[PDB]
Amino acid sequence: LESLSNVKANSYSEWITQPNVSRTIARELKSFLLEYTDETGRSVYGARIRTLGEMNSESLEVNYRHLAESKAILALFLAKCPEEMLKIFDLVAMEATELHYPDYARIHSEIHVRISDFPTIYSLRELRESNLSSLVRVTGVVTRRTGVFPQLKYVKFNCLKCGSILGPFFQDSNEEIRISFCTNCKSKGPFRVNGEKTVYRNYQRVTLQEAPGTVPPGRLPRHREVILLADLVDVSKPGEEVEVTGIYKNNYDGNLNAKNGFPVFATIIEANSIKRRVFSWTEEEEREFRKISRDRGIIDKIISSMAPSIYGHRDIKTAVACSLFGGVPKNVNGKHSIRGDINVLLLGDPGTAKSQILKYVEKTAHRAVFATGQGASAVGLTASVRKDPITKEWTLEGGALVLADKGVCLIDEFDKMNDQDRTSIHEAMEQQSISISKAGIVTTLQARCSIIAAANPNGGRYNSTLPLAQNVSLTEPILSRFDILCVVRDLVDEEADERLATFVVDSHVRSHPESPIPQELLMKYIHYARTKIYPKLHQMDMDKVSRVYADLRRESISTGSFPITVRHLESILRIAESFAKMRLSEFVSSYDLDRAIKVVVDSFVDAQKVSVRRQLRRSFAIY
Amino acid sequence: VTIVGIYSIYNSGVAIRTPYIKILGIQSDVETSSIWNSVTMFTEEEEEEFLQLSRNPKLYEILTNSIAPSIFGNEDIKKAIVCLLMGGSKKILPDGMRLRGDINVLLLGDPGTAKSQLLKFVEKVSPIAVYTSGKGSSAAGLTASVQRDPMTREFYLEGGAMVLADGGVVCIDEFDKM
Amino acid sequence: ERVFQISFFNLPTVHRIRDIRSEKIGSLLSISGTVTRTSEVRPELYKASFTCDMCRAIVDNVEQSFKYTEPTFCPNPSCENRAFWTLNVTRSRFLDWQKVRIQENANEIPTGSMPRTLDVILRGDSVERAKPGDRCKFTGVEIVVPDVTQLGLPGVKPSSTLDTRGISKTLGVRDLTYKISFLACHVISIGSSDEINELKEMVKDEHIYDKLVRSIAPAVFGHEAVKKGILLQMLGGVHKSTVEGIKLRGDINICVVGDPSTSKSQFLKYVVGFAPRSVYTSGKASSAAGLTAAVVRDEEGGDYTIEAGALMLADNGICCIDEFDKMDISDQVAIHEAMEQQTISIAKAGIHATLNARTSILAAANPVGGRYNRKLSLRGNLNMTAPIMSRFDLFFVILDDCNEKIDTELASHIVDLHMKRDEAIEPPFSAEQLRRYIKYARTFKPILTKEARSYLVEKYKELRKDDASSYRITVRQLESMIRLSEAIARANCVDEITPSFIAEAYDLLRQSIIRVDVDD
Amino acid sequence: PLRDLDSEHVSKIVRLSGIIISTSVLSSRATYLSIMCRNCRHTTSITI
Ligand SMILES: Nc1ncnc2c1ncn2[C@@H]1O[C@H](COP(=O)(O)OP(=O)(O)OP(=O)(O)O)[C@@H](O)[C@H]1O
Ligand SMILES: Nc1ncnc2c1ncn2[C@@H]1O[C@H](COP(=O)(O)OP(=O)(O)O)[C@@H](O)[C@H]1O
Ligand SMILES: [Mg+2]
Ligand SMILES: [Mg+2]
Ligand SMILES: [Zn+2]
Ligand SMILES: [Zn+2]
Ligand SMILES: [Zn+2]
Repeated sequence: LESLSNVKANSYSEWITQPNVSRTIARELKSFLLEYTDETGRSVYGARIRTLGEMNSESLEVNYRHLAESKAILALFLAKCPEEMLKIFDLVAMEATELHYPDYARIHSEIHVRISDFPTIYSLRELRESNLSSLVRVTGVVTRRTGVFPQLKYVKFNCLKCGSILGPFFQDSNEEIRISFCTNCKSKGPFRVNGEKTVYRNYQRVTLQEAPGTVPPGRLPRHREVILLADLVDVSKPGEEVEVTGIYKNNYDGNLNAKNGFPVFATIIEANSIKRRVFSWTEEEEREFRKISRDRGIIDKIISSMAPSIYGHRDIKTAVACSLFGGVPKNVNGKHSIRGDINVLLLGDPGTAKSQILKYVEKTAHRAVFATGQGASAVGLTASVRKDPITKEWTLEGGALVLADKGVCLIDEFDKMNDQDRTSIHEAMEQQSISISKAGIVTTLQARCSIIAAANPNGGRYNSTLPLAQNVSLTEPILSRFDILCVVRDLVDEEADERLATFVVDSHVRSHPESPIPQELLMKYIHYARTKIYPKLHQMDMDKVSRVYADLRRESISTGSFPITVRHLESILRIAESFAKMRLSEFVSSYDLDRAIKVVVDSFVDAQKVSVRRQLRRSFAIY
Repeated sequence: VTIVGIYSIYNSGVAIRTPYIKILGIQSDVETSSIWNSVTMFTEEEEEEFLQLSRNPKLYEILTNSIAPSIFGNEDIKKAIVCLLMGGSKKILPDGMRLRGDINVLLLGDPGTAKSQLLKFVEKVSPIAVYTSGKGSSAAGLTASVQRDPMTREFYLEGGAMVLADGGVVCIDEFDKM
Repeated sequence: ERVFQISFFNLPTVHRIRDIRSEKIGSLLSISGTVTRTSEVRPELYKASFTCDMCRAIVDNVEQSFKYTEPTFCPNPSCENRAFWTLNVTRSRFLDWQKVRIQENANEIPTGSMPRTLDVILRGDSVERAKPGDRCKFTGVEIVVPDVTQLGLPGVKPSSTLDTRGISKTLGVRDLTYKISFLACHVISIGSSDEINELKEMVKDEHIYDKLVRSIAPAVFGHEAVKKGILLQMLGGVHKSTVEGIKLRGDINICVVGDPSTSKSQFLKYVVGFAPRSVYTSGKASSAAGLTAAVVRDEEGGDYTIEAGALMLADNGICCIDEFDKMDISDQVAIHEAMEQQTISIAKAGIHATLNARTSILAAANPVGGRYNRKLSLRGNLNMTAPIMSRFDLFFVILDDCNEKIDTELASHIVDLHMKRDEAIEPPFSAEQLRRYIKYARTFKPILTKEARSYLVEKYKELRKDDASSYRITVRQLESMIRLSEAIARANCVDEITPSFIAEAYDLLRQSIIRVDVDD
Repeated sequence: PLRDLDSEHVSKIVRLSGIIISTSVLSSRATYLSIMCRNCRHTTSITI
């Protein structure tokens, strides 16, 4: 035959499987792979198989537009009965790889085929009984996920009469296969599969749910089950919208038809291709990082890139950057631990863009976890032992503090926590580790994380006439583990109102239908800086630091304020380390020390009562 | 732990099997040293070394200097900690009464005097030690707790730092809140 | 090959679910009810094909008739097979199949009794036509299906056994318990034309706003501000999306505060009786699953399904909540989750899902102490929590003032209503007219103007300066003012917000804040 | 990693790290059995 397939003998499935037409279509698919070329004249598929061989891959992606344009008839019969043509084109791809590469079967016995660019897009609610055993393309969100399981591929059997091991028999992924004849014995007795001589592949089940935005008002989202085989497993984790191309078919096995009631069937989708509807770098990016670092005034370059969707609050943003870069931990002889994570506290009046700051930090950090003292959240703060609903096994789970080891833990509504949450937070901050004694398990988990918190004052309004300790429900042991306290007051002013109101109204009008470093580069900059920079100190700044500390101590004791203690010196050193890290330098300059001094002194002064505050403003005017 | 074994399957989709591991070796990283897993045998070299160290005329000074050399001052506190770690001598009497031999110490002070780092060092340096606060820890009580077994539905000691640290030292922070 | 379906409709009479009798089994009638649940559409075995075993003969197009049926004899004398067959799932046909659960109408439930439910089966092209929370009129056949649950009931239950007289010699007994179901063929919901002329005439009025305000809750005396809130709650703002993924709300929420001796509940009753998709619920007669949603995993034929709650119903509508001050903490958190993100996350029985909850909330709250202490502020007189309290963009506190003319006028109105009944209402517009107007006007999406931005900024400055009362002012009130202004512009059927509407919105917002009285 | 185990490792030797969360009670299995026939009293043995 030669492009005479437009003649129809009987139903499409029967036609496609005849040996002669099978050979015809196989040869024509091989010619499609070997000959297809675009206008540029480059061998798109040639390069595809070349890179497949170079990378030692297992699958080739194919475009439906090219195949349609070239061989409309083959494209149509593919859309109708793809089950057989998957096998046919798998064999074609195997022979193509053999032609390009020698003895590829030595490593991989199969090359899978992935289709792409299918013209029609469906929703999970549109599938009906005219789509069964056909090719579909849908989209939705991932809601659950099973583990990876092994499935039989090349089964070998044991004869119980003679110990012969019958040779491999292919498993088709349709129904379990059996054998009945032993060649040596000429027998038919019992058989058992050989576990140690069988080859398996990967199996995974995924449940897809529609995107809530697309559901027309008044109805509810639908869902389906998806099957992922081989190297499609562990590609789409829960919580991401994806596009899946597969074959829509029933559970023809079912359970049995003796069941009472109407004879109805369940259906699944066998995925052929999956796609999604980073913090790594390279030398190309490393050179640009170093170039940007060398420029003067890089700290203020970075600070202006924090939370672009908020106006003002420069102190908040510099503190956020400092806690987002971090210092260097230390340990002397392995018997005296010093922490390197900088904690900040946001204490402001209602309507001051605190939750937005936390959301930005969550969206910009490499490992950020969101919790709260009130409301629904994906995780709590305490460790516990709970059943797994789907696997039905006991599991050990830590809180957001354990989960964010070497990261940042964000807590919203810090003033509304209960006793258990307070105890967990206190232990994590004091010891950087969480204990547990539950259900026969005694252990300790690491809790070395950075904390950014937001709260409200008593009564919802700040009383500037009293010290900070009497404006919040928190206690001294917890409040003293922070080193950057930020106080936001909604004082009424005219120019500020103009600026904020114009910002807000412009924002809204832009979003009606009808200097700063780029963020995508900033993420990689932060990751690289944390990964590769460990600044040190020079003993020549000891005199300056000691003199400043003595001045602060003397003034604090004279004015009868909250005591200045060595914790502030350690915070100053940590912030200086972070500022040095911001520049990619290996040493801490005097300018970083000055910036840290300003930050800590301003934080300390801003948290006192009005009289003490104004007295301390004059004394420390140098900074 | 670190485990070496064989990745295998068994029969409990269409052709699915359940994986599991056949253990060939176990390597433990040393966890939760308690009174039930102590070692009461000493090598002869260690014994001779310790006897030699005992005779040092300046042993008390060296031991005092060893406790947290990274903190300044508080010589009396450190000597108290030496006496605490060593412990007294217990006496059992013919009538049944017990005269304890352990030592209790309290630390009143202002914020930022390095009295939590001393507790942390004592925790890190004692053979058996639990460091906790009043109200216990996250998902870990401060005193003995009795719970019913999830499957057999019967009593056992669920936990409690006070009994877990039997034969050791318990470090309590924020003693005024409980 | 083609499957043909007939569709009867417009029967002379309609039956209630409470008046179905086993006499009309197998006949065509019409019923009505409210839909409670719907399942997914699944293939249904219609004409099966089998392969004989003793011989390789093939049998095609075997009818099922409501149950899984097998061929009764080999079609050829070459084989004498019977009862030994295999099913071919590769050359058979299927039809779409759905199951729907309906409930009695509220006004049809007799005295002292709980409502009934009835299963309804849909086929073919009728599937996916009903919707939960809607009232539909069905037409089809009344049928019977097995009921294994009827064992244990009192009485004698028919049994069947094979007659053994006339059989040469030298156990299959069956039970005949059934229940009544309904297989329907036509379903229609029950709630342009010449009326475009009427619509154009009425929009071309000049004082249309005053009539629109007066026609809301005509049976309640006074309280114009609450009416102007209920209006502008039916008509809402526009939902906006930022480039970075920040979504801006378009819904307006209201809370009416008063003691049990006031008439705040009548507003909620009017809204639920009038608004298209509205649900009424009480603070203490509700539950967490009653709100939000539940999961019913015992789907007798296959996988699970979800059953909508109160918030799920009235999506893109209005939810009324009386006795709002008796909600617990968990339900308050659920309402706050709905208000913050227009979604409801359901996690039960190892099943996760997400559900839209884009709703506007109309709440009525009592003062904490029974009487509104005017010496305290709004926060000190309520029991709510700060998160939910900060999302209510209007607080209407209604109080009682003694005055001769007011009292006599109110008494005259009430006596008129009792004596005259329907006669003494005379509103400018009727409910159908308001519904048509609101349906038309909800599709305009007004926009701001260059002149309006600075005027709005100056109004916000004025309001902030004057604030420096019931509660302080923040930017949240600026967003609320924008929302209200655009809602008013929609209400006036204009494509651009003008400073007049901005002034109207500002005055409405300002008048709703009351002052705290102090001694001396 | 525990999440990196897959089909290619079946029946091979692996090295894994993690935390123990549950140990069971001791069971009993046979290593040598002596058996007898209840009809003719023929006896034999089995080794595991
Ligand atoms: N300075 C500001 N600049 C821009 N938008 C702001 C600013 N302050 C508040 N907003 C906006 O006003 C609203 C305030 O809500 P948000 O949750 O951010 O406040 P918050 O300070 O966390 O208050 P709370 O949680 O106590 O209600 C949000 O829309 C926020 O975007
Ligand atoms: N006398 C001291 N000598 C050395 N370091 C000190 C001293 N006092 C405080 N510090 C520093 O303060 C930290 C301990 O503070 P902290 O344990 O919070 O004290 P407290 O428990 O009394 O509040 C240590 O990291 C240490 O570097
Ligand atoms: Mg907030
Ligand atoms: Mg301390
Ligand atoms: Zn054999
Ligand atoms: Zn036959
Ligand atoms: Zn025998």
